[PDB]
Amino acid sequence: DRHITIFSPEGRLYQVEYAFKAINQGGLTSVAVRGKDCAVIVTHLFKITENIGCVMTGMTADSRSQVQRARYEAANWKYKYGYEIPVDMLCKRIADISQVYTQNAEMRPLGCCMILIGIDGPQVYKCDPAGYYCGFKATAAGVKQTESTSFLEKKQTVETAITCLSTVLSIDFKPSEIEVGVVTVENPKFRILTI
Amino acid sequence: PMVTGTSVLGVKFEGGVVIAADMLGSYGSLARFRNISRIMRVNNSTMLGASGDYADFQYLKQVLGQMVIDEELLSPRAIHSWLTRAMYSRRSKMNPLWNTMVIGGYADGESFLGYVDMLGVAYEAPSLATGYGAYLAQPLLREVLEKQPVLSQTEARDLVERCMRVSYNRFQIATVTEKGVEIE
Amino acid sequence: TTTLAFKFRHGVIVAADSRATAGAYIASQTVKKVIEINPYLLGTMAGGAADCSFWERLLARQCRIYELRNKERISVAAASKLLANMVYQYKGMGLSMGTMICGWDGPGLYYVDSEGNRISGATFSVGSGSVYAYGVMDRGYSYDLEVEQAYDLARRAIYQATYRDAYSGGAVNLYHVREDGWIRVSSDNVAD
Amino acid sequence: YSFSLTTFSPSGKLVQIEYALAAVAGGAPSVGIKAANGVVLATEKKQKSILYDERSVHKVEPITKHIGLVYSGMGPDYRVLVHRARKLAQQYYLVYQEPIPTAQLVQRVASVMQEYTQSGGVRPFGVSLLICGWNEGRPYLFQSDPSGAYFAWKATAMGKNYVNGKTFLEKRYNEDLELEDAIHTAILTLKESNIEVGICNEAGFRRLTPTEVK
Amino acid sequence: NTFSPEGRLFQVEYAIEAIKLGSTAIGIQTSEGVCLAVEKRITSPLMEPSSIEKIVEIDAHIGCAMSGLIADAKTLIDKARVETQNHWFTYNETMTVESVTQAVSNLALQFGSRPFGVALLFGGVDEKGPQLFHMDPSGTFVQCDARAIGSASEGAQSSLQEVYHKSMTLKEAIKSSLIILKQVMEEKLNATNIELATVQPGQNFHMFTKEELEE
Amino acid sequence: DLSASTFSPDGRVFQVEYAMKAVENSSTAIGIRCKDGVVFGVELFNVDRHVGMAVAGLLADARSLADIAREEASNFRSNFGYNIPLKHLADRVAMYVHAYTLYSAVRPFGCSFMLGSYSVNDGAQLYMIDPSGVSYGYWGCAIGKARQAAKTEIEKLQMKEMTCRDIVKEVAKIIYIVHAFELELSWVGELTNGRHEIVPKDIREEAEK
Amino acid sequence: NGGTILAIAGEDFAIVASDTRLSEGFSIHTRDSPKCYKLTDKTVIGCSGFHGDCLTLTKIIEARLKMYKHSNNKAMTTGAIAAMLSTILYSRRFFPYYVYNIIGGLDEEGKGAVYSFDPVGSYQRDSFKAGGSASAMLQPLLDNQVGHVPLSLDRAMRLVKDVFISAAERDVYTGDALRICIVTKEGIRE
Amino acid sequence: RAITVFSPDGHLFQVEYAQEAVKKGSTAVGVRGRDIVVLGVEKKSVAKLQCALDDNVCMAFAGLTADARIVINRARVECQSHRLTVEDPVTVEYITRYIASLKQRYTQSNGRRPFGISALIVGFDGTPRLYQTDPSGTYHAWKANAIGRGAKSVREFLEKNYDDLTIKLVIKALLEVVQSGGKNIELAVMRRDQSLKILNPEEIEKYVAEIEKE
Amino acid sequence: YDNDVTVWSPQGRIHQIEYAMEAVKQGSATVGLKSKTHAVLVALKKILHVDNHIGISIAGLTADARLLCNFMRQECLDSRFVFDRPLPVSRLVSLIGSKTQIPTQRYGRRPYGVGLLIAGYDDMGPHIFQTCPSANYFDCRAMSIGARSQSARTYLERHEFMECNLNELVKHGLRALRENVSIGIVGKDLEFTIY
Amino acid sequence: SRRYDSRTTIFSPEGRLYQVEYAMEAIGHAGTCLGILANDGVLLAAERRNIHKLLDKIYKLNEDMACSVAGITSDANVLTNELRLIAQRYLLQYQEPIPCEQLVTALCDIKQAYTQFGGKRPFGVSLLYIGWDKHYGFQLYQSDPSGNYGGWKATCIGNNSAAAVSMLKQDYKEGEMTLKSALALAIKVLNKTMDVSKLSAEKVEIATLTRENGKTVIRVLKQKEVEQLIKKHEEEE
Repeated sequence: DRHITIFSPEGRLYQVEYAFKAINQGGLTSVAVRGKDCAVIVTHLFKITENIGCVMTGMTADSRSQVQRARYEAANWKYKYGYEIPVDMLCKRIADISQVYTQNAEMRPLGCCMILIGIDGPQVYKCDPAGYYCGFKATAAGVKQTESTSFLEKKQTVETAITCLSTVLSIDFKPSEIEVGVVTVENPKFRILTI
Repeated sequence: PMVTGTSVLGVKFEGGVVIAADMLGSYGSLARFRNISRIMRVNNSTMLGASGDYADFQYLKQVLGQMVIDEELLSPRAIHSWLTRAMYSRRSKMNPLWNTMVIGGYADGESFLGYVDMLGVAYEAPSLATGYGAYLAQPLLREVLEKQPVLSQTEARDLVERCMRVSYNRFQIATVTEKGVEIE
Repeated sequence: TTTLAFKFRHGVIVAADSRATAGAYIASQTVKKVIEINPYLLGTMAGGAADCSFWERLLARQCRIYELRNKERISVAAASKLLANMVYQYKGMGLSMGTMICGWDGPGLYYVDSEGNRISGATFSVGSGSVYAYGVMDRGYSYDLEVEQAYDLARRAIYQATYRDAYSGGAVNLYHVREDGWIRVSSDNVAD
Repeated sequence: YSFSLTTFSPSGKLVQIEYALAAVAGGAPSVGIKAANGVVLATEKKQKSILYDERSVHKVEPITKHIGLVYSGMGPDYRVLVHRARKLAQQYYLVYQEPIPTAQLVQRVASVMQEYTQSGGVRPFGVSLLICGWNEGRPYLFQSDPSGAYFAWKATAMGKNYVNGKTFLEKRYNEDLELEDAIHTAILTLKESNIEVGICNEAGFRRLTPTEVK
Repeated sequence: NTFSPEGRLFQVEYAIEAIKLGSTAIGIQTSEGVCLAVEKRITSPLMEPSSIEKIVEIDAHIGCAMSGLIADAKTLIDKARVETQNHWFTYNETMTVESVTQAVSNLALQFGSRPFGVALLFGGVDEKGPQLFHMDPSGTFVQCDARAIGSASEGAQSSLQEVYHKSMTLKEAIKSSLIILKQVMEEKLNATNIELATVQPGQNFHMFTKEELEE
Repeated sequence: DLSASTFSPDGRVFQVEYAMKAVENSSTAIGIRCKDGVVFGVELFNVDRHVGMAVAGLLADARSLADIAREEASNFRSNFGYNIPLKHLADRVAMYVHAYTLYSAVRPFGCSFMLGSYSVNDGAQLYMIDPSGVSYGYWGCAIGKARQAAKTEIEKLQMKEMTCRDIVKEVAKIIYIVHAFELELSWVGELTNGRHEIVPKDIREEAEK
Repeated sequence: NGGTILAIAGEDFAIVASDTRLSEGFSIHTRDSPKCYKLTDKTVIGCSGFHGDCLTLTKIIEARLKMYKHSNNKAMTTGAIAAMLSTILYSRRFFPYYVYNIIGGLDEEGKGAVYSFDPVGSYQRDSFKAGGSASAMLQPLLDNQVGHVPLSLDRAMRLVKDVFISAAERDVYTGDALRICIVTKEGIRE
Repeated sequence: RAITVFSPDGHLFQVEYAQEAVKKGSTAVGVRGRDIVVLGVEKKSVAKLQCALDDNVCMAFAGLTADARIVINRARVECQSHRLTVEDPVTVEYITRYIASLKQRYTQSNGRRPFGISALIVGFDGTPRLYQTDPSGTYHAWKANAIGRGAKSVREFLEKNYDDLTIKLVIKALLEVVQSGGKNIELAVMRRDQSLKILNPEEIEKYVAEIEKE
Repeated sequence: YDNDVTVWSPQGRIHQIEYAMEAVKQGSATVGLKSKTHAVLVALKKILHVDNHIGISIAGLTADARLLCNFMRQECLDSRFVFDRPLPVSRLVSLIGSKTQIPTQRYGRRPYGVGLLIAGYDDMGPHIFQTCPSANYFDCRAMSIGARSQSARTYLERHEFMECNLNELVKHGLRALRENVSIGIVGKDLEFTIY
Repeated sequence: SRRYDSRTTIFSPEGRLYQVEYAMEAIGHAGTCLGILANDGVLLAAERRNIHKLLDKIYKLNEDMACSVAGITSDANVLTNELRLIAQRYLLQYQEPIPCEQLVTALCDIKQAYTQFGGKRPFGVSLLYIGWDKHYGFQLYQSDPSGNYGGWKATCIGNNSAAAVSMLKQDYKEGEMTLKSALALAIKVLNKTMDVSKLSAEKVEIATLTRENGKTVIRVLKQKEVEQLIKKHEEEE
């Protein structure tokens, strides 16, 4: 009913939204900003490809499966084509396999929001356990995600992200708490900023 | 079969097993790898040398190391026994290994020296010499055995030190010792 | 490796020479070719020695599974047919033999070659020496035949075959499948 | 699993498919008109947070040289359905060597959506999608729905408030109308219920160019 | 599949209950010979009096009575015949009753789809002489001396308890089944209300003709 | 909620947690990352010669994960040559641990186990793997029954410059305070040369003393 | 490769004697090998043809007879081996085991058993058989002095012995030390 | 999933339900006439807008015919396959054994349900044989049997009463007990080597009218 | 509701495994003790020849005992063939844990509810190993399984058995069993045998 | 896992499968259809599901055989696909056009397999087969949505099948019809079944199967002819 992925009488998958609520209960609060020249992400940082990274947000265990799948597909791209998979193509493909969880009632949605960053200019894709992906301009996903989105809508890039996490989680950080990853025009190499 | 070393010897010393072998891995008339060490050291004592296509030695060196490494965290006779299973199984598909290996190991006062032919023929023998000494070294081994029926620490030692002079002289002289596992 | 068989009004007689060979060396002269499957029907062995044993062990097995399940006898027609099918599958594998199904049913003699040639005649000789065995066979054979005259005919025809075939030596081994079923009618010598 | 999650109700109704039709009732409105120069398809999409992108995932995805799709329903499901629709079209091109007839691609894709109303362990596709095409002398406007039932149309609407959108399409429009003129009824029927648009004509399938949508 | 909270499986114990709606069957072992016996289990009069069968051959030396779910029995029976002939083909000796029964026990609870309801009584005179192995549907075989299987069998078990004899004579042991089958049955036993089969030490297994049964 | 594929409405799968409870019952293992080496103690499995493992949670299941980890170390040694790094081993075994959580049919693991390895480049590494497939590095780990109860005394320790040599006694000491106690201890540090091995019996007897 | 096997049993003895040496081509490699491995107090099996196969075959025979010994908990009959081994040879026949094996298990009747084999399976109870390389040399002679004897054992030992003296100085693949394994009711008598 | 798991009763659910499913079938009377077999069925439910497995074996299934043909097809493949393996044709008994084994199989299976038919397999050997087979996989020889709706009452009608005369039995059971139907009834005598042969309704009037005289 | 093998109890562990323990109790008792000379199975008639020097004693349902045992024989032959030595007992017991492991971890597959006592002669000195219905097995100085073993265990705290040899062991094994006697002895002098 | 499975192959304690009963009831939701045999040809009237203005069931199984699909549309297409395959495979190896009775048995085998095993939903769609097999001439068959088939001289299926087929019981006289009488009765019953007294051209469409000059041809009626039959209807009223 609300246990096997099937439609409710409202035409709504229950298990999918449960997976969104599981992302919110993952307790982490990721934000990314697409500058013109740089693509900050902040929170679980990953290097899916040397030119591509992403931050999963949700269930901790669940993140690693889709990280490995992302590396599998990203590597397989270059194997059949021979150029970096675009951030759009990678997010598209991972979204396409997250739908498989939803189409099949056997297996369950992995609750991890996937904020990709990387230059194809800079890209900030979102992915949901729904199988929905879209390019945002300044995404955030997590617990205080809505409270951050307002501050993003109101809106140096690194500052946007860090002041956003500071103001929105309403806490002054330690540098170890905020892991930050930048992908500058000149640095297509995924790299943790290291404030 | 691709590049092939030859000339592996083995023979026991009372409380030890000398096994010497030269270090050539010739491919055709050319001696392409005048650097290969063919005497793997299996266990705190026991060891295999190999004389046949070297690719097969690499395969069985990493695979025999798999069996020993597994079992350790779970005897020469056993290694030869399985080795006969491995050489045999590859023969059954007619995809053999070209390796012919002597397995010298001191086990409980007994110097087992197995010989495993590529086509899976197997026996223990006290004075084993694999190819090119399987017609040349072999009488030199026996001539000592025709006279004295056993060989001492010093006897088999000097026997191999001379017999290897009877390839190139660069041979490593592995020596199982009551302890086991030496190489010179 | 000669195994004559013929049927007449008082039986089906199946005689066989006992020599078996590898090269021009003769390993033994003791084999009884007419491998048993059934009290009242019997096999033969021509062609390679191991093949006939094995196939007729499978045959004996399948005839037994059949007689238990169907709860009736397997017939010479059916027995030869299951046999013929089973040897066909191994056609091109060189599993060569000249087994024959014999037995009283009227009498049934069906020659069964390894390539699947299950033919029903009445008069056969199978094997290397068959060409010798045939010529003697026709000359005495009549359906009007006594059990004794037929015994002599089987023995003469085997005796004349072994006399010329280098690879066939050993004693004649009659089995007579009369109405009731087979008996070891003679195992008697050729060196008489 | 191996057991289908589609089973009849006591009077013979496919409950899960009916619920899939409820999922079609959601999703932003779609609209499509066969005019006589060429079909147009258009859909509401929204800024929503004002941080979105509009060229990222069009609901208007070309499928084949002159076919396109517009969906209403769940967006995630569309992304894979399109993939199989393109598969059928390219596969058809290597076997038959002509871009596949509009009616045939709609049929084959309908069969894909039918398979899950009989297939184990899978739910039916929520997405319903207009499939608009033009071959030979005719513009084709099709509607595939969750059960894999499909219909050709002269004008049709999907998503939220299709119920009134179709009503406008039968009175505000009929017969024929020059392609932008039959886009007039699109932009004004869609108005009853940001926006993406794509047109067909005979000029290679096309997204109505953004300066001219304005 | 579910081990009950009280240990033992469900479907098996339900299969044991299925035996209770199966024919009564004495499994006499005389040390001379084997005497498997079973009530005809006929109830319907235009149902044939000589085509209904309860006891089947396996080898020439092993008979096999059955009880419980009659249809289910024939699968395990046919596979037992295949096993015995396979033994003959590989080793030329006939398969002894202990292993003939064991092979069938191996297949008994292989449901990873549902357990057989059959109780079986192999009787085969093998070099040891008479042997009589009962087989439970729990995948348990047990050597026996006298076990009677089926529905009124519990009373046949206890009746057997007084009359079981050290050694035993072949004909006398047969008479025991002929008397006990009148008790366990509701009707007065008639030779068309039993199908007896016996194996004397020297003979190959014989279904018993009816005329002999009246005596 | 009772089947693994289903999510409870709030945001978790309760099956995984019920499987987690199993290690909350079983008695404390305690490994301690140290200036060199990880002294596993559990009031042990040679995963590889390189790697040691200290299981907690029901033992039956724990052995299968041990055997898979031995397989994983061997496939890595064959395909790549070089002895497996623990930072990759943890992640691989943890991935395999994770797969169960995702499908209804197989049950989540009961175990949680700290594998550890001293190696030259990495130095000591002490990773614990949860039955969820969440593996993290540690400076100390202690899991089981006395779960935070052991953690207060490994917090009392300050290994960062404690030698492995104090720790071989200290693990047993922490075991004694949180705890009759059968004692087990392991040394993997550079004196043991990365050979996963039980403590020498005299020091182990002294440690219980 | 090859080498000679011989076996005779009349009365209780099943004298399975064979030369030790194996020759890979001509390079006699060990002069100490037995061809007549013992399997059971009664079972002894000569194996000539191909040593590499002989090893593998006898290990398969030993494994299978132990499986039987578990499966029936009854000792493996010599007659069971005669019917069993032939099927084992047939199992790998399209790639065949180049092996000629002579069986010597002690019967239930306390008598000798000899079972000749070929590479595809021809078990033969017989009063004697020699297989292997020198078999052509030994069969007519050995047949003549053995085939109204009560199977005299002392003269029979000399008769087994002498023919291998004769084969060894005639055929170049029979030689060195002779190993004999009589099988009597007291057990195998190596 | 195991379907026919044992009840706590010791019964099998699907099997007993299948026993009640053949009871809804029509009254497939049969009797093994000493001369020749005769069999027949009834209740065609004529709106007026409206088997043989061998030349020996024939079948008169009762139950749900939807399943019954599907059983007989596999049975017919089994007949012909047997004629190629043994030289002679299949005996009626061997057919009955296979059909009974085939029906048994689906109870012990994943996802299957017992075939709801109970076939009156019939056939010459030249002695008549008149088997019943029931969903359980039990097969019993009979000399009279009738399976169907009200057929049980007919078997009892036979029990107290048991070419023209065997046909009189087959008619009498139906034209006395079941509703009188000169077309509903379709008896077919099988002659010794003539294939099971139906009659025209007027030829059936040999007793369909003579019973009106009796 | 934990009537499935896969399911874990909110309260605790898988209930089918626990119910498999109770499956052991309807089978008759069997006692395993040992001395350095000989291992001692005593079974209240169940002893089987697993190997020429190993024998199991079943308790519980017979079916699972034979299934495990048919595997045991093949596994004993594996070590005896591949490596040419007797199988060491402890390794075979480790295989029992591996084969019993699969049902507990999987669905639709019930546990091997037989409890076994694998006595064997061994080169480290004879060992006996109980294997419980879960994979878990125990090295032990002495042990008892089956019905009423608790009385039999109680006798053993006061018990001498590692010193006194096989005759006296068995004399006391019968005394332990009182708390119809098959006996299974193996030792350095003699192969496993069913007295 | 399998705890969800509702079986849908189960056998019920009332002794009649669930999905089969539900399949019968699905068709009642399906719109009216009827086929009428004659001694020269076989008609198939069918009613276009709604008259809806802006939308711009019978199929070609062969050129000598055709089907009407009633119960549902999405499933029907797969049925028609399988019918075309079976027919054209039979035409492939036997090299003669499939006899129609056979083609029906084949599809009904495929249907029956869905009830019998696999735990998959059955096709709920009753079909008609109009055709002219070589061996029997013109024939019409109806496929129940569980395996069955019944050669019928006239039959209706869809909404009010019962009233319509019962109306044809007495209104279809046996063995007298020239094709003209088939058109008359067709138009009658389809007229009487709807609450609309007469029917519009966007309601009926009639595939007449006619032996066209020694080459049998199926033809959907051309709408101008559909309206002469309807225009005749207005005066038949």
